[PDB]
Order: sequence, then C-alpha cells, then structure tokens
Amino acid sequence: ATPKKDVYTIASDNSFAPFEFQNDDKQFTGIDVDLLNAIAKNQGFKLKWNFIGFQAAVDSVQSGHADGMMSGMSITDARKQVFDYGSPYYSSNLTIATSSTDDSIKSWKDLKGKTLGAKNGTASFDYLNAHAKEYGYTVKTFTDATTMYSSLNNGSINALMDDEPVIKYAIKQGQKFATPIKPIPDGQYGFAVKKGSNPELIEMFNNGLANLRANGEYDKIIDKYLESDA
Ligand SMILES: NC(=O)CC[C@H](N)C(=O)O
Repeated sequence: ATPKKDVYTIASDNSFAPFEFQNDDKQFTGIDVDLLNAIAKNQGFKLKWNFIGFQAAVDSVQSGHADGMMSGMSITDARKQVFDYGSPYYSSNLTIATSSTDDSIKSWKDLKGKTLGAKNGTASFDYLNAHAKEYGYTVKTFTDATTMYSSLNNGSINALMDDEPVIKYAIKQGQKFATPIKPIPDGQYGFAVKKGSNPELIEMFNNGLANLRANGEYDKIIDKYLESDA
C-alpha cells in the first residue's frame, strides 16, 4: 500500500466511548484512535483527526473534505451505495438505555407514550424512527451523545437507543442506566472512505488490520479499554 497524500484527514465522532472520546484529562483517545493510528504506522501512512460528530463525519467524507472516517461506523448495504469500507474491525448490536431509577420500561410495549433519544444520522436513529409508530413513542434527535445522555439523566427523555458496547461501557463508568430490552443484532464496524475515493486508504487499512490481528496488537488495544472480567 502506497500513500498518495502527505497526510490524510480522518473524521470521527466527538463522544463515542470506548471508540473515541475525550478522557477526563481532556485528551482524545479510544479504540478507534489507537487502532487506526497503529494501522497507519504499520503501513507508513500519516493521519490527522477531526472529532466533529457522527453525522458531521459522514458529511465531511461525502463532501470530499475528510479522506475517511473511523467512528464506530456500522457496515450496511445502504451505506455501501456511497461509501467503500475496509475489513470489519468490531461488532455491535443496538440496545435501549433507561434511567435505573425507573422500573416502568420492561419491554418495547412499555415505551408507548414515551420520548426516546437517538443520535443524528445513526443506526439507532434509523431503527427508532422506523419503529416509532409500531411502539407508539416519539423520537428526539441529538448531535452529541453527551447531550443525549444528559437528557436521559435529567429526565427530559425516558430512554435512548445507542450501540450495545457504548451503553455497556457507560454503565461500567458508573452511569445510572438500565437495559430493559434484548439487543438488536447490527453487524460489524468498518473504516470508510467515499465510494471510489482514496482506494489506497482501504488497502492500507485492510493490510494493517490483518497484520495487527495476527501479531496481537489488535487484542492489546481492545484490552486497554475493555479488560477481561475473568
Ligand atoms: N458513532 C456512532 O454513533 C455510530 C453508531 C452506529 N454504529 C452507526 O454506524 O450509525
């Protein structure tokens, strides 16, 4: 894989722990950051990051600004119409979080009349929007998970949908969230470029990921955030 730019710009979410997030000491970090940086180093590519939000990253890549996005991004057939993806590097399901002070939601049937949050442009938004009439709830959209999570904590929304590993990590950090429903299978995460653009970034992502899966660096990066409980 041969670089064709002196630096490539990578857009990402501004709050999606453990994949990308500002830690308490105000440093951007996470699995996506460490993994893509390590892949680029393995392959001799140079990156610069813009932590701008999920939909903002989609928009930047689609407008020919960011060269790619690494943002806990689900691989879907619909997105393949406008993005090229690299090899899958993680897996996720969708789940609901409620406040753990509230026993009123025990199933999708108890969400009738409630207000649910989701982040702009995400798989969670797509799922909630598509099921809103079926289950009788309303949807409120957010551009930063910090604002969405704050709204669940302050009671201005009754529940939210987000990716399962992100909600699990939030609970591990101490968020007072409950998880009343069975997660919805939602495939894999991938690195993405605009369809037909920057093919060498996909080549080097795939080469680097295969190398780091095989040499143990991938697992070390996952462990850094998501330790074994055994
Ligand atoms: N950063 C995110 O919120 C991504 C959520 C979800 N995996 C998606 O691709 O829509």
